[PDB]
Amino acid sequence: EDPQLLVRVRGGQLRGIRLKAPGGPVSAFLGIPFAEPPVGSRRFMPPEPKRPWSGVLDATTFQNVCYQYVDTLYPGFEGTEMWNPNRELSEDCLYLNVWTPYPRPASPTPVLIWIYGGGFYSGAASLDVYDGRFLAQVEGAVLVSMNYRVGTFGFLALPGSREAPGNVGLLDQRLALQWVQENIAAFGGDPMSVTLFGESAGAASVGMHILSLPSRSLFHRAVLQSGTPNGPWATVSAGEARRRATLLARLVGCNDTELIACLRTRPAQDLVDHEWHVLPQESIFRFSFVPVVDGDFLSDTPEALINTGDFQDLQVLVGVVKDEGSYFLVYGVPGFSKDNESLISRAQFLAGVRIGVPQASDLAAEAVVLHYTDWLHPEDPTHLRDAMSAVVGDHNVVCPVAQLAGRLAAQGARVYAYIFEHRASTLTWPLWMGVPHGYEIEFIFGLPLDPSLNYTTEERIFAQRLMKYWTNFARTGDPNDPRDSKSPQWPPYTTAAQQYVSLNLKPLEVRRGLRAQTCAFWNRFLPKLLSAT
Amino acid sequence: EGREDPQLLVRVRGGQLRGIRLKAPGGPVSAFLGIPFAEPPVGSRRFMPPEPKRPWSGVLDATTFQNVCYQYVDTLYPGFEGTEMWNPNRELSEDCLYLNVWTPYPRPASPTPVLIWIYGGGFYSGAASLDVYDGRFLAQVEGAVLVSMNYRVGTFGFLALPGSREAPGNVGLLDQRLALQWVQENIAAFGGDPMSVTLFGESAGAASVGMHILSLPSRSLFHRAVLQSGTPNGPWATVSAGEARRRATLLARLVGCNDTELIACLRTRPAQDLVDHEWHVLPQESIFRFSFVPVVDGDFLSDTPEALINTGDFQDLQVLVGVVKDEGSYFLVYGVPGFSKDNESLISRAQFLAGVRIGVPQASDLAAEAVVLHYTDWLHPEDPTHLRDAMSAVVGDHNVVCPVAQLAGRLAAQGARVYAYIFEHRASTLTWPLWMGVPHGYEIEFIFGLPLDPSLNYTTEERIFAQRLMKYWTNFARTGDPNDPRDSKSPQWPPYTTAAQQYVSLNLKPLEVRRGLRAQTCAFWNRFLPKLLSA
Repeated sequence: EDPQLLVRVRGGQLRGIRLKAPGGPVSAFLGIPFAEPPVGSRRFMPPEPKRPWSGVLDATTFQNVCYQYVDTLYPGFEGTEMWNPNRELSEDCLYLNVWTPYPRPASPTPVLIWIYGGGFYSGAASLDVYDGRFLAQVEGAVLVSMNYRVGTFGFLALPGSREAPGNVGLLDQRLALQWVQENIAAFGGDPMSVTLFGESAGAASVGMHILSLPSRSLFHRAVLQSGTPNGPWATVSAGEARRRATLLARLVGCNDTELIACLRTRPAQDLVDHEWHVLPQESIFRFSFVPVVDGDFLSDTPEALINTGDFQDLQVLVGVVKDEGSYFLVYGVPGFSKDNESLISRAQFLAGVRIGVPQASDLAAEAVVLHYTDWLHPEDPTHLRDAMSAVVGDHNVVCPVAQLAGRLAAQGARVYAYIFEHRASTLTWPLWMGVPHGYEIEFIFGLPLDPSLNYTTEERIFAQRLMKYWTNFARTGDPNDPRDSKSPQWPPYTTAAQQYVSLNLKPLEVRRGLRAQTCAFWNRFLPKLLSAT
Repeated sequence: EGREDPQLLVRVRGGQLRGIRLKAPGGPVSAFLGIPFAEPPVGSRRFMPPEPKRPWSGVLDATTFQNVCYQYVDTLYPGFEGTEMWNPNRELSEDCLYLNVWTPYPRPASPTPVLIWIYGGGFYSGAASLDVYDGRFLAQVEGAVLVSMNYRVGTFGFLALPGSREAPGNVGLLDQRLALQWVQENIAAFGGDPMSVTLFGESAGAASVGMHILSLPSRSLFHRAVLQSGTPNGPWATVSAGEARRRATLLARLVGCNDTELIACLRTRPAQDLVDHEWHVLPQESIFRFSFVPVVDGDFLSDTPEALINTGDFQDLQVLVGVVKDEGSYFLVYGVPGFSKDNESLISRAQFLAGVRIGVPQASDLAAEAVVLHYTDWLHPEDPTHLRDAMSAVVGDHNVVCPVAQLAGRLAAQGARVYAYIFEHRASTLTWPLWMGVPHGYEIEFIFGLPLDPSLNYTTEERIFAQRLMKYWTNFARTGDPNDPRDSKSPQWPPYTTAAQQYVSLNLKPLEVRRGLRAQTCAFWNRFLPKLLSA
């Protein structure tokens, strides 16, 4: 009985496991319950705090993955399996994980809280890419990750009702944040230095905790990688949530109370069966059950909240990857496959655009096409294919990010922006996808530091750099190495200079304006065009 | 006859002419100046199509330039050469239908290719007698026969009550067409080859050349065409019949006036009254818009130039087209607040948004927003130098560069051999401020070979450059090809095609080939903007 692996938290005792990181041991406490299982009558309901427990709770293993749609489009393929649940699905999934240095840190250590992505419809804190051992060992970071409910279970709302108020997945996250405030000192973490980081939907969640007052007292700094609370996919209005919920209810055989009670009688897989059948149009990068503008968790729309908010005492790190949009094209755009080169035609391109910008009117679609055509090579299939990718990435990720960065900087935040440009050598997606959504995570988490994983030596040094930026940022609100010179420095993003860095194998390079002309198009012009039907 | 120069007496269909032996740098040239080609369009003939000049008796003296057509005279900047060089240099008179011929001296033994110049001036001004149109250098140095004509401008040339008998519209175009007919019948008397006639013109002259390409009875009158910084398509070169009716009747009101009664009243008004009210009939505050221009009459112009270029067959057509680097800069000092020839014109964002409304006067609020959106540099959106240069670009692109790209593309796609250029050299003698770059009109002196005159203060490089340009133009007139057939040690000028969209830079350096004529931006003006006016 190793006394390093034995911790008393507020609800009783836990026993972790000593894990090996390539340069030393780490204490890991996996599968800690932070809420009552949200099962039976508790489905769709806010999480309640976990009741105290007798004896020593075994926390040496990852708990269950929250009930979710599983992707089976490319069965056996690593590029997809790596995001698939690696534990039993269950509605009983409200658990978090803590990695700390071994031995338990001497003084209060900065805490990183990871929030996974998965479109608010999938994900799990137990995936190998979210493995907190590397950061814990190399950097002395206390690293936390929680499961939160996804899909209908986490986000189905009948806004206004008491038994399905929506945003419960975000409340799961907030409760895990509360848990950290109350308990992380026991692990040698500093509750007074908590940095959220998250990718994609995880990023939008981090943004939503930024924009929701009760969350603000639970962390001090934030990192949003390839996603934002603003933009076309991260939220829906009360009306559209109600509509999708009633439609799903109809699709499975089902007054709010009665309707919600009926939905609670249904096996989990039944809800998931019809999850993907409530979307208002054929689309990509659009998701059925996502946080809802409820006037409660989100007091107004994200757009409204970032425009008017005060962000004085807040540091934020935001960024995107080089090819935010490639990935998604294969999941519903005619002409795209991971197996060939998807050299598309002009006509496939116009059709791709009605799918990538589902809300676009004919004129809007036209504007998009006309903006993204290379008029010197209007028929060239490589260009059209790359363009389709860019449309999807810009509209859903890069431009919402530029907008967020701009508003936070204007309204007092310290902001650092990046673009991630290194394609992992081990990647199994084709070359034409470049650096797809999500392929920076393994680098930030430190996976190349595991010799068994066959990353190059350059990649292993790259990873060490990123881990340093992220944890420096966690420590100080500033990603720059606070004792180092001639690097050069990563400058803050500002609305005037618009400086950001490229993250790749070469040293930091400062660039200005994040797709500045094209995001002017999405962020300023396109709204005007749509606000005429 | 008896004691005078035997090389200077020529007969044409209307009678006998005496010309003048003129000095060019490289030797003498024959000039026949102020040959009448129409009955003076005066009195009851104002607004009416031209009638051929009734034959005369005796020897007409053709040794001096004739009257300039009645027009507005720019007085914004007195003493200033930048404006003066374009102003009438002969008496203003409604009696102005005269043309000019320059030929080698002595006159060529075999039939020589003919270049016909059609001047610009927005359809409200111009003159074939300006120094920049002096045909002597092309005549002396390239052995060209050069012809230029006065045609009626402003109301006299373009006021229309479409449908009517007494003011049908497009009569200035008809003045031009008559001089083309005069060339067909009479040019061989000067050693010109009526079977090799190239039209060239600039700005409205270019638009004019374009209308002749698009109007059947003009087609048989020339073989090749050069359009410099102007097109018949685009937002300023034509008006709808309805709009010309609107402008003509408003003008009539302003001067105290069925169509017959109205026109008859207009005919009793002194010329100067018409000119004085000319600028008061435009629908909006604007630049690069002119009150009386060619009308889509369903006659001279059977349909809109856009319609006709989109659907026309241009099998047999060789066309050279281009633009200057800074088409827009000139116009900014006329009607855009914040702009001056006397300072750097560093404007504010607000003066930019205002400038765009004036420069794109036909734009809704959404359209103007689109223009502003597209031309803003989002890295430095408040930067006055950028905003100044974007304002120029907006005006240039919208009125000239994109219309030319549109023209070149449609013409190429439909059989034409099209050569394309961007002229990029600023005259060392330019008196406009440096910010204006290479403005509209400042290629002309080069193409006409003025730098060859030692007394003009051009640099040696400019003298050599002018000669190059004259060779391009006259090779093109000779052969339908600007390239020199022997000397292929020089870089070649490829045709412009829809596939490759090639054009060349004309500057002090040897030809450089570039691809895409503002391809992205012109996609905005030509493909997108129209649709934003259908919503």
